[PDB]
Amino acid sequence: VGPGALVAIGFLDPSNLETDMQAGADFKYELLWVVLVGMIFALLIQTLAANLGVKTGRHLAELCREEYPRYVNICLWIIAELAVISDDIPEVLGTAFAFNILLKIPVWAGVILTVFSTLLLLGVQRFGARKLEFIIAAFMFTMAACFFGELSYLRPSAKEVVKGMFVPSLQGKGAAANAIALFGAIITPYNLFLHSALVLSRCRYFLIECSLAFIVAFLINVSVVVVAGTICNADNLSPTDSNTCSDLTLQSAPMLLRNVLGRSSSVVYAVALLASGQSTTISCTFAGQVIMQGFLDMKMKNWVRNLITRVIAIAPSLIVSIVSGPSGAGKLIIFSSMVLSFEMPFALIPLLKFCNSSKKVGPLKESIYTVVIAWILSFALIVVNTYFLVWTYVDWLVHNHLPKYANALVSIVVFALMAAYLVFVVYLTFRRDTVSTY
Amino acid sequence: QWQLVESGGGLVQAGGSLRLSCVGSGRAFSSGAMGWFRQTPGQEREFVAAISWSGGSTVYAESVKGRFTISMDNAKNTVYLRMNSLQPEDTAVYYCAAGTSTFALRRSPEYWGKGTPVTV
Ligand SMILES: CCCCCCCCCCCC(=O)OC[C@H](COP(=O)(O)OCC[N+](C)(C)C)OC(=O)CCCCCCCCCCC
Repeated sequence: VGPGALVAIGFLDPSNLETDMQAGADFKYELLWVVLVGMIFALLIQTLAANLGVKTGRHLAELCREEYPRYVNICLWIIAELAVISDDIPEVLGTAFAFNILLKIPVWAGVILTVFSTLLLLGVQRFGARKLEFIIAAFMFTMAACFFGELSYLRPSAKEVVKGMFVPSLQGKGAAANAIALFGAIITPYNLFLHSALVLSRCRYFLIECSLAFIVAFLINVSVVVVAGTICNADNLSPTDSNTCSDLTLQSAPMLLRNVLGRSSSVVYAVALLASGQSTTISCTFAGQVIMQGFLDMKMKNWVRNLITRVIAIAPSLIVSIVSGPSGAGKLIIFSSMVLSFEMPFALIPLLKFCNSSKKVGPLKESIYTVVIAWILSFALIVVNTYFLVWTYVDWLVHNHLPKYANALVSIVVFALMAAYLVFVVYLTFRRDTVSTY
Repeated sequence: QWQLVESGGGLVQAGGSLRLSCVGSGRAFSSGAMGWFRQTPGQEREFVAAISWSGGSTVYAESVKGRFTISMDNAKNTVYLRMNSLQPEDTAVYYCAAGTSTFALRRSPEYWGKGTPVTV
């Protein structure tokens, strides 16, 4: 008898595994706080979304379309579609890596096989409903057992872990990139559009269960970060271990669990990865359907939407795998998480605005403290994103670009795009678009 | 041009206090980590120190800790290593190195340097 949840499954995508492995292998227990803040954020926002439904009976998508003009709503839909595609790129890459580990076929073979097997997975999901729940619970239990055993064998320094987890510090540009990647992979803005739908059907105990699921997911994520950080860094390593830790794709993870599985970790880890990727795709299909059916009301079959998303995701993932090997796929997973974090504000600002706005939410209002905390966190996230973007662009421009004829054009284009992004965020933030009500 | 150029060290007697400066240009190194490595006449390269852009991240080598103070000037994009209480065991060629974080530089430095000999 286990009252499991699907939120932790969405928090254990291959994107989360890749971002956690990178954070642990590049900054030891330095970005643990991002996992603590992100989760604390990711839960809080979700709560608001759920509460919105209970107070309105309509998804965030319907309200966003109703209270905004045609062009703003179209741009929001484009942002949501980009968010779903960026989420679905890691699933394809995760499953391709699982196939590479298991059947010893190249990564592009994995991506092609995942495109072929999306239909079979959809059919299986249609056939069984509790079997999927048991599969996700068993996968979560396997990941928890494997990583907790690995952690116990490792025995890291508790003082250093606490100092890294409760003392935020983005010590370096690379740390900023990995912190943004972790925020993207944990916050996952598109899920808001999905989560509201989960309450369209019709809570201290429900909140307690959600908090338990989130605590399990956060414990697993912290365990992955700590295990990667301790094993990759340690004090003395074999040259092979250092070379594997340098890149550390999603297919070199088996090196992590070798202590607690004994050279048999390849099969178990590949199975865990494949199950996690497939389950994340299953969950995100509903989110894509809800986005499509809310932002424009254009009804689309779930299987058709899933096929379109998987093809659009395979295009770039397959191109990257062909041009670059597993390291390229890892870079693409991190980039997809970064894009998710970057475009989270567009799907988060309307939620907070509608929660505050008494007109749309009616007499019922969310707790002022939670709304203020969410607003402050969202503003901090936007500022960190903009600072990292300006940082990387400036460093590229100052000395990394040789030509000068196109330097002015590139600078103008980048400044125009950044100004448009900031102007859109400011329009959505310090401006009221309220021409409706409950 | 893009390069890293260690400068200093020379030769000292003991408690050398030698203050080695690594200057990097052409790739904007002072955003991840800018650390050092050492290699004795016959041996493999070893970690000596590192520092991140934030300023407090210095991770040292258990062989030498509390004697080397590493500071980073971001604006000039330079990494300074102060060696105090020097000893014969530290005789070696020192290589500046730059990475993507103060721990990745611990293992695989993206960019290396020619290095300078420090003899006691
Ligand atoms: C929304 C406004 C966006 C407008 C675009 C402005 C940013 C342009 C940055 C130039 C990148 C560059 O020049 O490359 C610099 C870095 C280098 O990284 P590296 O790992 O060291 O690879 C190079 C390895 N070397 C060193 C050996 C050569 O690239 C990156 O780290 C990835 C940048 C991700 C930025 C997020 C992109 C998503 C933007 C869209 C969000 C909606």
